[PDB]
Amino acid sequence: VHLTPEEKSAVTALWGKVNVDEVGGEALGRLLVVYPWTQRFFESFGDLSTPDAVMGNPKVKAHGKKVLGAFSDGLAHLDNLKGTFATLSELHCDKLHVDPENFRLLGNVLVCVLAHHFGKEFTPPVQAAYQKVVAGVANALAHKYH
Amino acid sequence: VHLTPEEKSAVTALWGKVNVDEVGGEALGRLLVVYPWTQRFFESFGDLSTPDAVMGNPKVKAHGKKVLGAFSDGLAHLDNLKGTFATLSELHCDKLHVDPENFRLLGNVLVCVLAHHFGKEFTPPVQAAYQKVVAGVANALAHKYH
Amino acid sequence: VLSPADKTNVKAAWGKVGAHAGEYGAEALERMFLSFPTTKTYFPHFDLSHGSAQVKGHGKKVADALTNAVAHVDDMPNALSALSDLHAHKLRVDPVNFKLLSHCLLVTLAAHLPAEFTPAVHASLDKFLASVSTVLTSKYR
Amino acid sequence: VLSPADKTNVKAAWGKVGAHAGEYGAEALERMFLSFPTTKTYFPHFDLSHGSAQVKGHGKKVADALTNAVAHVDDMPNALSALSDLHAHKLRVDPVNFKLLSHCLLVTLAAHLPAEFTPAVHASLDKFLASVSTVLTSKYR
Ligand code: HEM
Ligand code: HEM
Ligand code: HEM
Ligand code: HEM
Ligand SMILES: */[SH]=c1/[nH]nc([C@H]2COc3ccccc3O2)[nH]1
Ligand SMILES: */[SH]=c1/[nH]nc([C@H]2COc3ccccc3O2)[nH]1
Ligand SMILES: */[SH]=c1\[nH]nc([C@H]2COc3ccccc3O2)[nH]1
Ligand SMILES: */[SH]=c1\[nH]nc([C@H]2COc3ccccc3O2)[nH]1
Ligand SMILES: S=c1[nH]nc([C@H]2COc3ccccc3O2)[nH]1
Ligand SMILES: S=c1[nH]nc([C@H]2COc3ccccc3O2)[nH]1
Ligand SMILES: S=c1[nH]nc([C@H]2COc3ccccc3O2)[nH]1
Ligand SMILES: S=c1[nH]nc([C@H]2COc3ccccc3O2)[nH]1
Repeated sequence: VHLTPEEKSAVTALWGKVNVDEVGGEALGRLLVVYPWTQRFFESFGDLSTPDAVMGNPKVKAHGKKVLGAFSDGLAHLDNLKGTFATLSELHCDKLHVDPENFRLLGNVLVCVLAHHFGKEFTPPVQAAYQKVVAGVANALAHKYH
Repeated sequence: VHLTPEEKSAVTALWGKVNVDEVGGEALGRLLVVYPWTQRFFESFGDLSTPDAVMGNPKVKAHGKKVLGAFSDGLAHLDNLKGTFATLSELHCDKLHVDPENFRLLGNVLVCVLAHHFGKEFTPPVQAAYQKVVAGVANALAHKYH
Repeated sequence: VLSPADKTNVKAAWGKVGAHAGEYGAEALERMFLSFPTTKTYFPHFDLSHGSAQVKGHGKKVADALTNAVAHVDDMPNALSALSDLHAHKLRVDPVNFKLLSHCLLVTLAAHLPAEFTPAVHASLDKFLASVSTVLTSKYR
Repeated sequence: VLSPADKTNVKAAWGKVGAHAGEYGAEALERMFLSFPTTKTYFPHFDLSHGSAQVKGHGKKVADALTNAVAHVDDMPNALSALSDLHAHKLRVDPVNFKLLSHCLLVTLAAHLPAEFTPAVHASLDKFLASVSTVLTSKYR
């Protein structure tokens, strides 16, 4: 992706203050809560019929920690999310059959999670930068279509 | 993309019988007719308020001939739609700001156009192959996200 | 909602398809299963095989539900409430899948009726299926 | 449609936002204009500038239309018919854009009310905006 020096900066400045232990399970939990059909990919996770059951689910938090792990890689190779997520792109696209639309969903729930935590600090320009990265990452995950 | 030898074959066998002078303006005209919001990218084209006015519009047919031109390139470099459409990908993604969703729309209207012309010859397996290519091409157009 | 012309086009298409309704419904499904294999994971205990009888049988159920939609164009939310519950609440069908079946309904239609599948009709049928699809995913809202 | 709990959550959020409705509406738009510049091509003769007064003014119109939606949760198709005509017929707004404004409404909400923006509320507000968005693009169906 292409971010101005100001965006590239605000994004890493923001990320550095991200609780990587929680933020990922929260974005994943909100995705599953808010868009119930996504719960179908995680049946092994258990009863996801209530929001509190989804959010406190240890497997949801564990797995969520990996997802955040990926976005972190992205912010580390913004101009290479092509290869960085290349492997994942195959996982999600080739083996799983996740509709790219759902990648867009998750990415935007992440943005809302970030806004939920940084409040007013998540200014329009700052949100604008993340939509950029999030858009990049989702594109990379969809990238590999073999 | 990855097609079985049977799909890769059915696709070119099919394409070879495609009236490249008409099929493109028809897919484009149906897109504009059926999904009216897409008419906003082609204001210079004139009054598109009726289906017959859209389909007979000379600029719609001309331009449509180019779109088909592109898909033809794709069927010629299925394992390289990455670079083949690379240039276009920038045109549509970087300069235009077309939402990738609309690429999906156009591609599927093309499939319907093909079904409209080949009737029963456009068998499920045959349609299945084109959804593949069409999915590839749309992915390539969305590929470049700079 | 559907214009008077749109209603007339959909019925014209419904009348012309007539007896082939269940069959077209099975074909659209076979088409959807093959072009978007992901959709198959919703019919696990099904013989998604070709000449499958379970598919032949679901095609008919789908066409009947559509015929019911045609008879309640101005009612649909009501007329489909049950179906909307099945698909949205109990089945958790990804809304994108409705665009995929609908797209497959149109191909089927178009392939069997090349000459009647004009841009206007295409337009009318598209609006109809999207109304149906929107009612069925309405329990997510 | 919205459950009783969903209705209660949306109103709770509506009551809590209270006076800031027009402002949040202007912010969600500023946010949408910046994150999805493509959306700006719908407001040509507008000063999409920051402190813009035209934006401040459209934010209020949007929040008012939403408040009207809240008061007709079980009526919306009706209550918004005019708006549905504006946006679908005369303006030809790409339906994807509704997901983008809604997503921006939620960020705005979430950013000003971190603690109340729980997963359940998020869920309720999401269903609401999608109901609104679906009514507004309903003239394409
Ligand atoms: C931008 C969005 C996404 C990112 C960055 C992402 C990231 C990840 C990562 C890091 C893994 C773990 C890989 C490993 O452990 O080696 C993974 C696995 C997976 N992802 Fe995602 N993912 C994304 C979106 C989605 C969406 C929308 C779905 C919903 C269908 C999904 C379904 C899965 C599944 C089924 C797995 C494996 C689950 C399991 O271990 O049981 N992902 N994802
Ligand atoms: C898989 C889908 C698509 C393909 C293969 C495609 C192909 C093409 C090609 C070959 C060109 C002409 C480039 C040149 O002359 O150098 C072009 C231009 C363009 N495309 Fe597409 N396109 C796609 C989808 C779309 C969609 C959905 C939109 C709708 C917003 C769109 C809007 C445009 C515009 C605005 C232009 C230039 C129009 C003009 O010359 O006035 N395209 N496209
Ligand atoms: C055009 C929109 C659709 C229509 C009119 C339709 C119609 C129907 C009908 C008539 C039934 C029978 C309900 C009953 O007997 O109570 C049914 C069941 C079902 N539908 Fe749909 N459907 C539509 C879209 C979808 C889509 C997109 C999927 C998923 C890819 C889907 C998955 C299912 C499943 C899994 C069942 C249950 C099958 C079983 O286990 O017996 N449907 N549908
Ligand atoms: C949450 C859904 C939305 C709501 C509640 C909403 C509300 C409104 C309202 C209240 C008006 C005034 C109508 C009148 O005075 O007759 C308006 C106008 C308009 N809306 Fe929306 N809107 C929504 C989404 C959108 C989106 C997604 C776009 C496009 C990106 C958009 C573009 C417009 C435009 C271009 C106008 C006319 C502006 C002018 O030229 O004065 N709206 N909307
Ligand atoms: S706060 C929240 N939760 N989900 C969402 C939206 C974000 O916007 C959006 C755009 C395109 C596709 C999916 C999607 O989900 N916002
Ligand atoms: S025959 C016809 N015309 N338009 C369409 C559909 C095809 O299905 C589809 C899937 C995903 C996104 C857009 C879309 O438009 N079918
Ligand atoms: S996993 C993945 N990524 N892209 C794709 C295919 C299918 O769907 C699609 C939707 C919109 C634009 C391009 C594509 O190509 N699968
Ligand atoms: S032109 C283009 N192609 N991809 C993109 C961005 C924005 O939207 C999007 C939607 C679904 C998956 C990935 C992306 O990335 N712009
Ligand atoms: S974006 C957007 N809004 N409406 C649509 C289309 C896409 O999928 C369809 C597929 C078949 C018939 C109608 C359809 O509605 N795409
Ligand atoms: S809720 C929600 N989000 N997106 C939708 C889709 C469902 O399927 C459709 C199928 C065709 C046209 C519009 C559609 O709206 N429903
Ligand atoms: S696919 C599908 N179906 N429904 C949605 C989402 C995506 O966009 C939204 C953005 C904000 C609130 C609700 C939303 O509905 N995506
Ligand atoms: S018609 C048609 N096709 N796709 C839609 C979208 C419009 O905007 C939405 C916004 C949020 C949730 C669902 C939505 O349905 N409407």
